[PDB]
Amino acid sequence: AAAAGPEQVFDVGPRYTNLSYIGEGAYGMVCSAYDNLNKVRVAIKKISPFEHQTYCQRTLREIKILLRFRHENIIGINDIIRAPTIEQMKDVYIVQDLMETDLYKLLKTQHLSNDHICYFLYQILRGLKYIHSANVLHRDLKPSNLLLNTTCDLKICDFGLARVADPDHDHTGFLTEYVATRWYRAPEIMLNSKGYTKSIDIWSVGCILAEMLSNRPIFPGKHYLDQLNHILGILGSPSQEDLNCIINLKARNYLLSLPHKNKVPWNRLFPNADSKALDLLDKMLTFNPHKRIEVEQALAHPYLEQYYDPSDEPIAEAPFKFDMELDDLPKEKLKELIFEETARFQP
Repeated sequence: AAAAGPEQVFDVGPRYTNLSYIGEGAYGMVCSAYDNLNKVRVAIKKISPFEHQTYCQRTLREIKILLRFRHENIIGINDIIRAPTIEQMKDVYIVQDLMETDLYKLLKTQHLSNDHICYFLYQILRGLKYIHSANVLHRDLKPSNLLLNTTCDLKICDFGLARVADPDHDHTGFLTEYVATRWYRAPEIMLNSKGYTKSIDIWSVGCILAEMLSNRPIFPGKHYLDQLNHILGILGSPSQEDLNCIINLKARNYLLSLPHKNKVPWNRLFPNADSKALDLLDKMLTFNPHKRIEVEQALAHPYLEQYYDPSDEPIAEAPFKFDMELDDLPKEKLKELIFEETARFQP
């Protein structure tokens, strides 16, 4: 009579009973379980990250942010289970609210009414307003990072690529490599941006809105440059004014080498869509990042007027800041920090 386990080792102690296997995404296994102290069901992710410094970094980054954020539309951490000492710590179990599906799975099977689209978009932007008010960027918004329950409450998860906004350090070269999901990448990422400003998240929300309207990705590039050619195929060739903002010579001259394309109007792509939804889509999917709509303006758009209420759309109490920088640290110091962050949940 000892440690529990389906398929392998999943020891989660006095509190959590009645496990059932759910899947294995990026790094570690997921299971449901019965929280005895609160008498609800919950999700538990086993993370085993100490053997690769990249997983350690995403794990700490995420733990710090989620512990400080407190918002209805952002996933919480209810509990963290690890060994009592640093030498015995090989795994970490993260306990979160159980959510029945996500938007990726939902869009594979269901078509959405206009009321569902409106309300889902509202909740995304309400969550995003809070994230942006703390000066944080998500950077990997996509349908599988939007979790849903059976009553249609929406929560944003997966802050593994999140960063503090830093517009003064956004510029980079043409064709610089990028880690986030290709189909939801803003055009400036392939041209001149590292993705350190708020406008990259708004682009991704734009993509998600199009996907909710039609059940398929709007810019399904097969590789790094094909992504850019999908975008230009719909939005058309950028104007002189927009081109003059791109100082980077290699990017500008690539863009000048392409044949002229006219904008495809949105109502040709989405003939059943509400007219106000297409007007918002258009302001989100703007080629120039500086003319792209901000989160507060999107919330105040007519499409969302039955929900918009700024007194019920909280902002963070203070801006978020990493004291010390996680990109320049070895896997042994990271382990020790994960240990320290997770101390408050120890009996």
